[PDB]
Amino acid sequence: MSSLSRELVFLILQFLDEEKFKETVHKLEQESGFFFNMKYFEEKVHAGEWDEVEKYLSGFTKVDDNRYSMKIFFEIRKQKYLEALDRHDRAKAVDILVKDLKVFSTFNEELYKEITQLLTLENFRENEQLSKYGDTKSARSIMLIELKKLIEANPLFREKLVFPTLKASRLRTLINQSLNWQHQLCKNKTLFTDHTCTP
Amino acid sequence: MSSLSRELVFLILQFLDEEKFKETVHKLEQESGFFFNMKYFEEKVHAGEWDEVEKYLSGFTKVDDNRYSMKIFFEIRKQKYLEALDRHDRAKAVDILVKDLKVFSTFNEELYKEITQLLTLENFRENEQLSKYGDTKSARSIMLIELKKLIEANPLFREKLVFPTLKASRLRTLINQSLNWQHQLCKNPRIKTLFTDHTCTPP
Amino acid sequence: MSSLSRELVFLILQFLDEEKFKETVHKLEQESGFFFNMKYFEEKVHAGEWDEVEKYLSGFTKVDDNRYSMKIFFEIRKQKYLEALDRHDRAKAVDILVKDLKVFSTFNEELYKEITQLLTLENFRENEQLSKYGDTKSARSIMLIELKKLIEANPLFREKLVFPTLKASRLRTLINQSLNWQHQLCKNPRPNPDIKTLFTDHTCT
Amino acid sequence: MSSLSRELVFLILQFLDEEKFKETVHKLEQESGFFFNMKYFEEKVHAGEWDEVEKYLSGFTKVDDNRYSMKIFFEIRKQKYLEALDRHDRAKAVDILVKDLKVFSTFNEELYKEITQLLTLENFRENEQLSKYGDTKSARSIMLIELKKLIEANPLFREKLVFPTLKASRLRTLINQSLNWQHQLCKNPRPNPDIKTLFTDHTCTP
Repeated sequence: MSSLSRELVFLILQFLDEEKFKETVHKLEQESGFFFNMKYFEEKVHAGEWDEVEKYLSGFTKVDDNRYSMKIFFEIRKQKYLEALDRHDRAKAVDILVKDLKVFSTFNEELYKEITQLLTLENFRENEQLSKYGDTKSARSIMLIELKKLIEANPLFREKLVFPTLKASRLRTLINQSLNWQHQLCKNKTLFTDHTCTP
Repeated sequence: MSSLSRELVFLILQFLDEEKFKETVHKLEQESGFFFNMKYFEEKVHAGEWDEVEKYLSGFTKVDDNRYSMKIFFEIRKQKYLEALDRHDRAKAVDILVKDLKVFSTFNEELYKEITQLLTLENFRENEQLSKYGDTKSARSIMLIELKKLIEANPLFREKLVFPTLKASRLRTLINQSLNWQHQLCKNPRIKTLFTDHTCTPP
Repeated sequence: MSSLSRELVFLILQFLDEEKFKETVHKLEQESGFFFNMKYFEEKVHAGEWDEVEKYLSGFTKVDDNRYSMKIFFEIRKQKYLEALDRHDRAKAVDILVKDLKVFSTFNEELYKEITQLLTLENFRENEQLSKYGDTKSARSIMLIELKKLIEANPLFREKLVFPTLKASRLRTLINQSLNWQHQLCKNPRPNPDIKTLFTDHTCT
Repeated sequence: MSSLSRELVFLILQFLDEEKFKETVHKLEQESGFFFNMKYFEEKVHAGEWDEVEKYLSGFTKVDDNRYSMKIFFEIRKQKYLEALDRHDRAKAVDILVKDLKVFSTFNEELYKEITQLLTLENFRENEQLSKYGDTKSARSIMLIELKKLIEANPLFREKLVFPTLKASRLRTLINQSLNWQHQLCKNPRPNPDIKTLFTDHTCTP
């Protein structure tokens, strides 16, 4: 995965963006892990698509890579848990608590217990530290701000947050150059095979 | 698109496959609609990932484009329904029957009533036409045999099932050719970027 | 022990009703099977307590005793099913459909398929025959009017729908009579006297 | 002296028992509150009929009457909760915890937190205090032994656990007496006559 190879991906990213292949752009972002699209991450957070959010994140970091990463996954999963409590889906809330939040219990036993106990409140805002929680829309925006600091501060996201300035259609431009080089033999088609000039 | 632009997408598909960016490959297949990957389709069907199956499918066709597509979406949704019955999740079975299969009742009302009536059997295999139904993996495979024919017969799919023959790393090959072009005129020479054209150091 | 035994149960019913042991009254009605309380039945139906409704009915009749009984159970279970559909509890609706309504498919196969099909409707009123249904309260009332006629027509309830006219506390009156006999039987009837227990006959000397 | 009534109720209990009207017997026990049937209570606990158990108990006591009662109800609802965890129905387990067990949190907040935390274990037997818990059948049996003790110590059940010893069919005998007091009052009866009803006194043909 050399620097030239990695730069080819950015060129592909640009090309995909120009053809309006949106999902492909973000899958490529995620699977290559070369560029974290902060703007895309925001949209998905506001939309509360938490599965997509974590899946995208996993292209860049794991929960225990460092404490910035672990604080990021925690805030996401905490918000997910609270939203379930707020719609009174207790069953889903319990599922989130065992499947997503337990990994954090080893690191703070008392915090996990306190999180667990919110299940038995009729409204979780009765808890002092959550008392100022607004509605769903309000909580996501607030948490999004905290997610950004964590990401921007995170060592693993350092040089992945700004897309290089490029001239439009750069990949296409490189392809024209390669086509001209096949005509270098100039005695006067396709991209799949080299052009063969008739002599 | 463009006729050459379209070939560039295939080169990108090949590049992505070699870098092992698998999900990207199939999203690109789906969003471009240029190549239907039958092998990928088979895995997702055996795996019963029905949302992914339909999502991938939607890059190539809509449910009511032609009767081959109709049959494809109907067989998938029927199997999904039977599986819900087989795991005794009747709420889920009814949900599927209303949300996924109801669109088909217009075209055959009696078929829809009969599928609905499977809800009240203690085992749907008591029904004659399902009497040879196996388990989940056998039903998926047998249904898969049927989906492949429908796809192969489907006008919207038949020129999309064969990937063009290529030497490995063709995009990379082209990129090196393009690097040879920028350095073509450079006497007095003396590792480069792809973002901007290279400038020859003068004497 | 036969006809008096049946009359003693009615006296217990009156005694229990006077002591306000209400659940006990209706358990006795149900288990003896001697008196069907239409009024209590109406309350349970209006309240939608279908498990109790069927439980109480089952003390008097079974689903296949005759066509009047079968039709009573069918209307009850039908209404019960529709209510599950109306609150969009689909699991419960299918469960009612499989456990309770399947017994009727034998006697009418096409009807059962049509009831099954209500599951795929966005609202059961899309079915022509159910289209004029009002709210749940209204549907229970309308159904109750028909059930009432079915019970009144059903031979198996003959003699079970009218409570005998009685003087209040008739069981108590009898016990005092039995106590007056326990003194007569006894020596020269010294008063008052205090009466000791009902468990054993009273002694004198 | 509603002292004889309380005895008439017992005669009816006996009469109902002899007629095999079983459900009627226990409703009378429950609604009168005069006799707590421990044998029946045991059967309902072993079968896990928890709604019937609480429904029956409630004829004799409420959850907050005294500390034995509150504890009886706590043991029942705890076991009910654990069984829900053991069948992996967590939606039900949380449901039991909020509706049934929360009333006890006031009195021991820390205990309630510990019980709540059982939700996040793979198995509640991982908890030190539950580690010797067997299956549903043994657990009910163990807890039943404790419930029997608690009921026996509870002042509200004090004079209610022993059925008076009676001659069989006592109510019938009394009715026959109420009947012998009938053909007597006139009197011209040679054969004991056909007795008409219990609903009205018999008529003496003078």
